[PDB]
Amino acid sequence: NDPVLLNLPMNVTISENSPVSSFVAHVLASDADSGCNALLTFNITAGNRERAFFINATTGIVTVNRPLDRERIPEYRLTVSVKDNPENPRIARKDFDLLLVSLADENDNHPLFTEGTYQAEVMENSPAGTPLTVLNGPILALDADEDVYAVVTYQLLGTHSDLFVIDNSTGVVTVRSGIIIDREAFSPPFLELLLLAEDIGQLNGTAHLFITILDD
Ligand SMILES: [Ca+2]
Ligand SMILES: [Ca+2]
Ligand SMILES: [Ca+2]
Ligand SMILES: [Cl-]
Repeated sequence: NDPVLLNLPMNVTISENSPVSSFVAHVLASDADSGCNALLTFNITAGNRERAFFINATTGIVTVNRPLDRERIPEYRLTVSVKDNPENPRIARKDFDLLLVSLADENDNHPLFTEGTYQAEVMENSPAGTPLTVLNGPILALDADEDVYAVVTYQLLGTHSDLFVIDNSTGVVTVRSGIIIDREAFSPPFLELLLLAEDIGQLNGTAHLFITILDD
């Protein structure tokens, strides 16, 4: 008959930060079917995108071969082959099956605001809950990580930040209650604030928020 892959098909999760030559899997085989017990050669025949993986041809150990990135290629479908090496290379008896490599998400990305500087305006005397008018799209930071490491919370900083509240989940900025804004109070009538976006690993990004206080 044939040699046999014993532990394939197999699913394994490794860190997207697994360094080059770190262990991924040990592929096991037997040639007890045909009863020959001939010497076995392993190889990866398909799915090996940019040769990100390396299989030791005598031991069947699969190692990381290039830097990995869940954000670039999150999953590999590797076809592993085992063959005997008889005098004629067409007597060659073979078996083929799948080693599926999932990359577990590492927190290697930080929240990036959609703008370096947001341009905003608030009318003086505006009541509590009045949102900023933000003229370059909504306040938004995006974190490229998968799910848990991509949840963003927002804070607002600088002198006269206390006139406003930020929803620490949506990034929406509103006038704080008990505060009414007098344009004549401010020299100049123009605030330079800092927006801060943080993931649960405390990796953050920042953006300027420039606010014109308008007349009425
Ligand atoms: Ca990555
Ligand atoms: Ca990641
Ligand atoms: Ca992150
Ligand atoms: Cl391929």
